[PDB]
Amino acid sequence: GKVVSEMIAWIKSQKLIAPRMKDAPTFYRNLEEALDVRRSTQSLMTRGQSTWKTGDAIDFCSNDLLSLGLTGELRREFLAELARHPDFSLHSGGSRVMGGNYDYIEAVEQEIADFLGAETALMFNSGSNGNIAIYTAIPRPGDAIVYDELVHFSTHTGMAASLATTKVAFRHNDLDAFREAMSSTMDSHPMLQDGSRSILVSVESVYSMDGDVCPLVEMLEIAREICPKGNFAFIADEAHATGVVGPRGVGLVKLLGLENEVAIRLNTCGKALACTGSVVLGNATVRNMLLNYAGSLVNTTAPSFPSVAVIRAAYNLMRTGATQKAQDNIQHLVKYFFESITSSNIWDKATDLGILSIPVAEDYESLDFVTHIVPIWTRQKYNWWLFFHLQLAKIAVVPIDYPQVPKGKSRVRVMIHAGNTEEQVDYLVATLCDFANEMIDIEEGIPKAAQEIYALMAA
Amino acid sequence: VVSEMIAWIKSQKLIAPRMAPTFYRNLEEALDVRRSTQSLMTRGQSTWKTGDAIDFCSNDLLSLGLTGELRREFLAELARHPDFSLHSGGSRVMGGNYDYIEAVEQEIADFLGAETALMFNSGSNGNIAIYTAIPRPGDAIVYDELVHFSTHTGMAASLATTKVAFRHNDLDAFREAMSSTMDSHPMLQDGSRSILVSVESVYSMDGDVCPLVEMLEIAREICPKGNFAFIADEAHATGVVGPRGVGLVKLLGLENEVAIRLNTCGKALACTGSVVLGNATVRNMLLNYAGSLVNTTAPSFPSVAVIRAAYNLMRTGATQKAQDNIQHLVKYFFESITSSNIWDKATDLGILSIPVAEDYESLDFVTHIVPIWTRQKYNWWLFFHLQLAKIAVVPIDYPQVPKGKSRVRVMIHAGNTEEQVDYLVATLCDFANEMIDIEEGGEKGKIPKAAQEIYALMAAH
Ligand SMILES: C=C/C(=N\C=C1\C(COP(=O)(O)O)=CNC(C)=C1O)C(=O)O
Ligand SMILES: C=C/C(=N\C=C1\C(COP(=O)(O)O)=CNC(C)=C1O)C(=O)O
Repeated sequence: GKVVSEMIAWIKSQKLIAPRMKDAPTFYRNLEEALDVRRSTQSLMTRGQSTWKTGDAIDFCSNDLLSLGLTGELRREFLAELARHPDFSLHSGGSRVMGGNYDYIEAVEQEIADFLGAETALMFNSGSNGNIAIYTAIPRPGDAIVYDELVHFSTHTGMAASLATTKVAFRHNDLDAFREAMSSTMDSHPMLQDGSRSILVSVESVYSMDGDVCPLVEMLEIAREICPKGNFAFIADEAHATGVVGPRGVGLVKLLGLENEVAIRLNTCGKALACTGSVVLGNATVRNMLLNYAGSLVNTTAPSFPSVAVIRAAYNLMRTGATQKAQDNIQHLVKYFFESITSSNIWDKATDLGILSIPVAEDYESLDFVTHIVPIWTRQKYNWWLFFHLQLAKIAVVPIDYPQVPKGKSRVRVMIHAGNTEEQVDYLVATLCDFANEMIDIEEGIPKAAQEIYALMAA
Repeated sequence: VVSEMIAWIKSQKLIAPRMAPTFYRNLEEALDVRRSTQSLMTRGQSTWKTGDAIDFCSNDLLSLGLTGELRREFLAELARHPDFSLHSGGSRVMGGNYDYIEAVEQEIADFLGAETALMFNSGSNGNIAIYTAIPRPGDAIVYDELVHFSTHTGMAASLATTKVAFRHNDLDAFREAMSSTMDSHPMLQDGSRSILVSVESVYSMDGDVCPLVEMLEIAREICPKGNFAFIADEAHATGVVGPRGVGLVKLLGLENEVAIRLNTCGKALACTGSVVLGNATVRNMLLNYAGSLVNTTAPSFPSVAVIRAAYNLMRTGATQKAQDNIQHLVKYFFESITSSNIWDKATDLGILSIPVAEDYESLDFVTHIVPIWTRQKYNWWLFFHLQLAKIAVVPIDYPQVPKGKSRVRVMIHAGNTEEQVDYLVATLCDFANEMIDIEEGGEKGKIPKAAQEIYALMAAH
C-alpha cells in the first residue's frame, strides 16, 4: 500500500535521465549524468524510508531511540520550558563570538556539563558541526591523529581540513592495531618522542554502523604505555551512547568513570534525545580553542532560544530519571531479540552457511550492556533481497550499501527502540527465519519478495 | 558595559607562563597568539541585549526578535499543530523526511520564485552542500574574493580543480577571470563543462551589492554556448532587499537566470537555518552528493515551524513597514554624517572612511551594513570610543578580514530611532575631532579619552 508506492517511486527514480537531457544546458546535463552514476547501481536517494511514520510498517529503522519523539514526551517538556520563559528572546543575535551570546544558552550549557561530569560545554547545531569544530580547531601543527577507521563522516571531513599533518587509521576496535598505530607514530615523530606535540585519539563510544562499543579503558592504558610523558588526548564521539548507556543516560565515558581521562567528548541530540544539536565537553582551554579557531563555528549564527530550550528539555527528562524505564526497555527488547533469534531452529544452519550473520548477537551475555544497533548481514548478492523481504513484510529497516559503505559490505540496520514491543520482535524474528529458510531451500536445489519487486520493476 | 570590558581585558592576559600536560600547554600557546594581539574572543558583544547600550551591532535587522513578532507567530504555528512529531527520525535521505518539511520548503520556493527548495540547519551548511555536491570534475569556479567562509571551505572540498578569485565587486576583474578561464580550458570552450560563478547578493562586511545584471551580461558574452551557472548567497538580502523581502535575485527578476540561490534565516528572519533554491536536478544533487547533509539529522518540527513563521510574516506583508524603516534610517544616517562639519576634513585625512555613504543617493536601495573605517592604528580606539558611549557595534579584525583591513561594523535595524542615529553621528564626529586634534598637536604619545579609560582599567586588573 504505502510500502508499494514508496517502492514504486524508488524504482522510477533509478531510471537513467541523461538520455533525455541531450538538448538541455551543459550544467544540468552534467548533473543528471552524476545522478545517473548513483541510479546505475540503484543507489539514488530521494525521499527516504517513511512507511513507519504513517503506521504502515513497524519502526525498526528510526533514530528515535527512547521513543521521546513518538510519545510526545519531549514535546510536552519542550512546551513547558518555553512557557517558563514567556518573553523569551528568540533570536541569538549573530555569531556566538560576536552578537549572539546570551545568558540562557550559557546556563543550559553548564547544566549539561554538570550532569555529564565535565567542566564546560559548548553547544552546536549538530553533532556533525561539533566534530568539524573539534578537528579544525584542536589539532596543532606537529600533532598526530590516530583514529578508528569507522569514525563518522564529519570526523573524516574535519581531520582532512585539520592543521595536523599526520593522520593514521587503525582497524576497527582492534587493540593490537591501535597499539601498532600508536607505536609506529610515536617512533617516527621526534616531536612526539620529546613530548613537544601530542597524539590525538579519535573514537566513537558506540559505532553507528556496527553497534559495538569502544574499549576505552584498554585504549587508555595502551596510550599511557606508548606516551610516558602523557602527550596524548582522547576524543570520544558519544552520538549513539547518550540516553542509551549509563545511569540516566550519561553515556559511556561517565559510565566508566573516565570523565577526567577523556579530554574531549561529543554528545549529540539527534538520536535518543529526539531533536537536533550537540555539545562538546572539555575544560575551559578546549572551549576557548573552539571559540577562537573553529572557523565553522565563528562564521555561523548562534542557536535560537527554542533550539536551546528543546535540548534543555531532553536533558531535564534524563536528569530527573524520566527516561530510565525507556532506557531499560531497550536493554530488555534487544536481549529479547538476541535470545529469540539465536534459539530459532534455523539459526545454526543459516549462520554456518553465511545466510544470516548478526555479530552483536554473539556473546552478548558477556557484555555489561547491549546497544540499540543491530546490523544484519546476509550474502552480498542477497542483501537487497533481505531488505525487500523485510519491506514487504511491513518491517521498516534502513538498507546500508554503497556509497555509505564499500561495495560488497552492504547490510541492513535494525534499530530497537524503547517503544517497540515483544510482539514486534516476535514478528521480526519469524520474518527473518522465513527469509533464512527460503534461501536454504534455494541453495539445496529468486526469493518470493524479490520476485515481487522485480515484477514491479518490469512494470 | 564596564563589566563586559573588564572581562574582555582579563581574557587577554597571557596564560602560557603558568603552563601542565603537553596537550593543554600547546592549546593555551595558540590562544596566547590571540591574547598577545588583544584579539581573543570569548563572550562577544552583548551589552545591547539588556538595554545598557544602543543596538548598532546585532543581525536582528527587522527587529522581529526584539518585538517578539516572530515568537508570537512561531508559537501560533506550533499551536496549530498540537500533535506535532518533534523528531525528524534521522537523516533526510534515510529516516528523517516528512510531509511538513517538504510542504514548507515548497512554500518558501514559491514565495521566492524558485522551482524547489531544500532546508539546511544554517546558511553555512547550505554553502558547504552546494560547493561539495554541485561542481563537477572539469568545471571551473569563478568567485568573488569576499564570498563567505563557508563558501571558501566548500570550494576547497570541491571536485572542481580550477578555482579563480576576482577582485571584489569589480566587473573588469570578473571579465578578466572569466575570459582567461575560458581561454585556457578546451572543455569550457566546447561547452561540455561549466563555469560556476559564486557571489553574495549583499556582502557581509562591506555592505555593497552584487552587480548581478552586469555580471550575467558579461558571462553570456564570454560563454556564448551558455555553459555557466550563477550561485547567489542572499544571507544579507532576504527580508531587507526587494518587495516584501524577496531578496535581490527576485527584485531583479533573475529567478530563471540564477541556477542556485542560498537564503538564510539567521539575520533579518531572526532565527537559524537556510534553504537552497533551484530545480529538482539541483535538489537531487544536494541530497545525493553533499555528504555533510547525508550524514546529519534532519530538522526538528519546531526548527521548520519557526522558519515557516518568518516567511509567513513576510508573505502577509507584516515586515514591509520594518523593511522600509531600515531604508529610511540608513539614508538618514548617510545624510547626517556626510553633512557633518568635520566630514570633509576627516574623510580627506583618512580619520574616517565610510565607502557605503558615498553616492548613496544614486542607489535604488541601501543596505543595513555600515562598515566604518578609521586609521588601522585607531580601530580599537574607535571601538572603545563607541563602546564607552554606550553604543554597541562589532569590531572586525583578522582572521575575519585580512590584516590591515580592520574596521567596525554598524548594523542599522528597523527598531532603531533617528535619535539613536543622531547620537551615533555625534559620537563619530567627537571621535574624528579628537583624533584630528591629536594629530595636529604633534604629541605622538597622546591617547584619546576613551582609550585612556580602557588603559586605566587594564592597569587596575
Ligand atoms: C545522520 C544520523 C546518524 N549518524 C550521526 C552521527 C553523527 C552526526 O550527528 P548529527 O549531525 O546528526 O547531529 C556524529 N557521530 C556519529 C557517531 C553519528 O552516528 C545515524 O543514522 O547513525
Ligand atoms: C553568522 C554571522 C554572519 N554571516 C553569516 C553568513 C553566512 C552563514 O549563515 P549562517 O550559517 O549563520 O546561517 C553565509 N553567507 C553570508 C554572506 C553570511 O553573511 C554575519 O554577522 O555577517
